[PDB]
Amino acid sequence: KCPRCGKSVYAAEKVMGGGKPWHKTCFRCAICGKSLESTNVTDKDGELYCKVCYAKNF
Ligand SMILES: [Zn+2]
Ligand SMILES: [Zn+2]
Repeated sequence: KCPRCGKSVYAAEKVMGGGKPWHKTCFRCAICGKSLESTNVTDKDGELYCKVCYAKNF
């Protein structure tokens, strides 16, 4: 499930952040509001962050 929306996601939009399919829209980081193209995923405490914003913040 997409823990941001609370909505179950499956193979169609299944982009696995934290071992679970998120919405590709929410396969993002909420810092910038940027959706990530399938990859570019970095998990931090259950929250998804862009590899770009990761390099900026961390
Ligand atoms: Zn979502
Ligand atoms: Zn971001």
